[PDB]
Amino acid sequence: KHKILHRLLQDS
Amino acid sequence: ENLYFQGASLTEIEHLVQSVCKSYRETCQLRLEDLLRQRSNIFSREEVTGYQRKSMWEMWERCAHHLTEAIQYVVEFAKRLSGFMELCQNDQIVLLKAGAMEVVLVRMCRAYNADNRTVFFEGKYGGMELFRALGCSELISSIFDFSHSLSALHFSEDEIALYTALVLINAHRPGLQEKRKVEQLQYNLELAFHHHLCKTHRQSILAKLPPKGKLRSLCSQHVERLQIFQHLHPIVVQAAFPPLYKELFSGG
Ligand SMILES: CCS(=O)(=O)c1ccc([C@@H](NC(=O)Cc2ccccc2)C(=O)Nc2ccc(C(O)(C(F)(F)F)C(F)(F)F)cc2)cc1
Ligand code: NA
Repeated sequence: KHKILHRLLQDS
Repeated sequence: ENLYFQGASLTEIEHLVQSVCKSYRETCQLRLEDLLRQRSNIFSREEVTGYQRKSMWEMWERCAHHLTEAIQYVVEFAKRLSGFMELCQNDQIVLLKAGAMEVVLVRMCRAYNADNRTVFFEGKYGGMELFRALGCSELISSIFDFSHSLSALHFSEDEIALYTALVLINAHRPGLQEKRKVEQLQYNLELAFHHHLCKTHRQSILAKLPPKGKLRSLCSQHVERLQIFQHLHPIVVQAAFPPLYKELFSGG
């Protein structure tokens, strides 16, 4: 259930 | 939300060419000059044999890590692309899930030397025989053929920037909630790419670009071969494949 994209997208 | 979600003037399209080229330059991962200079650094017969002697699972893990590193640069490219961060999160994820690997496959032609059919991998150039331990010869040969065909176009860095922005912003991807917003952004990016080709007298490449079905076939083959490998070494995938790679290609 890995969800990394959300993290990369929100990391500013 | 963004100027490029509506009709853009010629001056706005000129600004877009510059913005896309800048976004690409800042996220290209490796410099073209660095890849070209390293063409003479080729794996020896001894080094090729060593890669061939690696286990199937250790070679899959190394390639999944290298692909994930390339994908991370594509996610940054997407974030820097005019309009992308103004799309909803559902759509940003739909576009990256469908398009990040396609962009890496296009970018890979920069690292492919058509003169001796080699690719830059782990510090030197090697032929498709370097990857024999993976047990997916058809997929590797298909990726090398694709890189060979793109190499024959002699793309400039600005052409790759504009072509990859379009590979990513595809309003036909299933699952987009704001399809009309993506359609307009895609239209403006198409105008930017075609404007650049017109200005540089390179419109002749348009009929030579690969059909969308070609990139789709490559991505489909990659997911199919990963499924075969995962059935053989399930714990290698669970324990040692990168989480981002599993999110994109094996449903998490
Ligand atoms: C894609 C962006 S760019 O053109 O800037 C760019 C090209 C090549 C690499 C290359 N850098 C490494 O190896 C990392 C490094 C370098 C030096 C020492 C140790 C480590 C790289 O990652 N190659 C590479 C080739 C081929 C593959 C396949 O997975 C595929 F399927 F894509 F072709 C493989 F199957 F052939 F393995 C997977 C990966 C990185 C970036
Ligand atoms: Na090339």
